[PDB]
This record gives sequence, structure tokens and C-alpha cells, in this order.
Amino acid sequence: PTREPQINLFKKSNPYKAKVISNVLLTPETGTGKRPKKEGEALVHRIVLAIDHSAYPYVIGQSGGVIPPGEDPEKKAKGLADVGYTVRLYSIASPSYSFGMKEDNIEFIIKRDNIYNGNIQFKGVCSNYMCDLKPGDEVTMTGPSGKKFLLPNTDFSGDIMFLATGTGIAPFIGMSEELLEHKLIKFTGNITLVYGAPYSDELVMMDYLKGLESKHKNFKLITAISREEKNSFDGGRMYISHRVREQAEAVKKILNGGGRFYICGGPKGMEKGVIEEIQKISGNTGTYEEFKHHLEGAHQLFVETY
Ligand SMILES: Cc1cc2nc3c(=O)[nH]c(=O)nc-3n(C[C@H](O)[C@H](O)[C@H](O)COP(=O)(O)OP(=O)(O)OC[C@H]3O[C@@H](n4cnc5c(N)ncnc54)[C@H](O)[C@@H]3O)c2cc1C
Ligand SMILES: [Zn+2]
Repeated sequence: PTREPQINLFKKSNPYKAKVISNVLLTPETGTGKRPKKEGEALVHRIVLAIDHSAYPYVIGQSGGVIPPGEDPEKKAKGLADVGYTVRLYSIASPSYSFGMKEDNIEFIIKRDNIYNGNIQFKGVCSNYMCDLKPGDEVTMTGPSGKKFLLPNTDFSGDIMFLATGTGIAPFIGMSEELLEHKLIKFTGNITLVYGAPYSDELVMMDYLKGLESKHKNFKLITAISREEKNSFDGGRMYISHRVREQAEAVKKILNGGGRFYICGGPKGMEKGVIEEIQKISGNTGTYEEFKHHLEGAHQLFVETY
């Protein structure tokens, strides 16, 4: 809620207690779905927490921090006096004011983060804790966090490209709802959401995303399914970067027309492949770092990869 991003309103020393409204599995149950056996699990949940929007006045594009319960064995073993698990950040998935502008909740799209043969080797603490949440459970929350990855706060005529891998869809759920529905700003640009996931059933919120596309004309949904689609350029796996290339004219509308690219998801540093594809499109032959900083300087690139 309320515009103007605030950060670190809540920290480990003064956390925010949020109650679980819902935590539903978005992807097929393990063993079901396209992902084989080897190739681990892909268990992604939409977590809806009840929050006081006056206490937690988050902006879409920000992260919510979660402190998972318990002692961290690495910290006990290192003899820290800290010992509590460190915050894990999760992109907020819900629009600033919540769906329906109800100001009642916060949402997260959280993958089970495990290693995996296909059988579990190492279990992610916070992602699993979060995906294990039952209605009415209390989440220790931190933040809000981040003040870069944000939507325009004034009227915007520029085109916006949302570039997502997996859970990186999160900010763009809320961002798209906000831009198309909430109209906190007048948005007269085109949204292109490029959403990458390994399997079609590992893409989440698709009914909702396709629905936005059919309701608007303002909104284009493109998916890149890396283990089911080959790209036309080299026949390799389809990634959002290949979709970006396919969408050269839309990318050029953004490059030339003051629009924005938002890149969110994994793995860490995946924006590089995307940006350098945007760079090929622009015809710029400077260093990756020159082009990216230029774009960020121009407010035309926002990256949150992890
Ligand atoms: C700004 C930002 C936004 C984010 N947004 C989202 C989001 O929207 N949705 C989302 O799902 N995630 C998001 N993430 C990632 C999230 O914050 C966590 O990092 C993620 O959930 C994994 O945390 P974890 O506590 O579950 O795993 P951790 O316990 O911290 O470990 C990470 C990985 O290491 C493995 N591991 C554990 N022990 C070992 C060991 N012994 N040796 C080798 N490997 C080991 C685990 O299996 C796991 O796969 C975001 C991250 C950032 C920084
Ligand atoms: Zn609408």
C-alpha cells in the first residue's frame, strides 16, 4: 500500500508477525507433472499472508523478508550468538494494495529450494518452511526491502517488458494487476511479459496471466519453456533471452521509447543473457557493464535476480 517505498520497517530485532491466509501448491504434486525423476522437484506455492497495510506499506517490486523459525546449525556450529536463521527475501507477488485493492494481505510465489538421481540431498530452510505453512500460522517478517525494482510512480506512456524466470514471475503478478487494474498511475504503454520456466506446468498463475492478456490488448504474455521448446535461432533450449530476440521490435520500442525492462528470477546473474540479447537488438557494441549501467541510469532496466 501507500506509494513511496519504505525499507527496513521490520528487522530481525523488530519483526512483523503475519498470519497465513493460504498456501496453495501451484505446480503439480511431486511425481506428477512433466518433470522426470532425476530432475528434481518443482513445488511452487502461492502464499497469502494477512498483513496490516499501515504496518507493512509495501510497494510491488519490493521483497518481503522471512525469518524461518529455529536455530541455524551453521550459526550454532560457528558459535555466533546470532544462531537464528538469516532472513530470506521473497519478491512480493501481490499489488501494493492487494488484489481487489483490499489492503488485507501480502503474497509470495515460493519454490521449494532443494538440491536432489532426483531424490532430496539438501533441503532449503525458508522456502520449505514457507511451502509447509498452514492457514493461521504466523510468519516472522522483515522489510520491506528494495527500492530500485519499482513501477513508475507517475503516469507512464513507455512500454514495459517483464522478464521472468520461475518464481521471478512474482513481482510481475502484482505489477501487471496494478498497471492494468489499479491505475495508481496512467499506464498507456504496452506490457510484454516474458516468462521462462523449464516445463509448462511449472509456469504458475497462467490462467491469471493469459486472462490479463485476453482482457487487455495492452498486455502480451510470452512463455519460454526450456525443456519443451527449442529456440528458432540455434535449436537450443528456449529461454526468455530467445523470446527477447523474437520480440526485437517490442524491445526496440522500449529502447527508443523510454520504456522499461524488468528482469526477475534465477539463477543469479541470469539477467546478463537477457540484457546482452537486448544489447544485440539495440546494436550497441560496448561492454555488458556499459550497456546495463546505461540502461539502469536511464531508468530502463531493473534487475532482481537470485
Ligand atoms: C531479492 C530476492 C528475491 C527473491 N524472491 C524469491 C521469490 O519470489 N520466490 C522464491 O522462491 N525465492 C525467492 N528468492 C530466493 C529466496 O530468498 C531464498 O534464497 C530461497 O527460497 C532459498 O532459501 P532457503 O532458505 O529455502 O534455502 P537455503 O537453506 O538458504 O539454501 C539454499 C540452497 O542450498 C541448498 N543447501 C542446503 N545445505 C547445503 C549444503 N550442505 N551443501 C550444498 N547445498 C546446500 C538447499 O537445498 C537450497 O537449495 C529471492 C531472493 C532474493 C535475494
Ligand atoms: Zn483490466
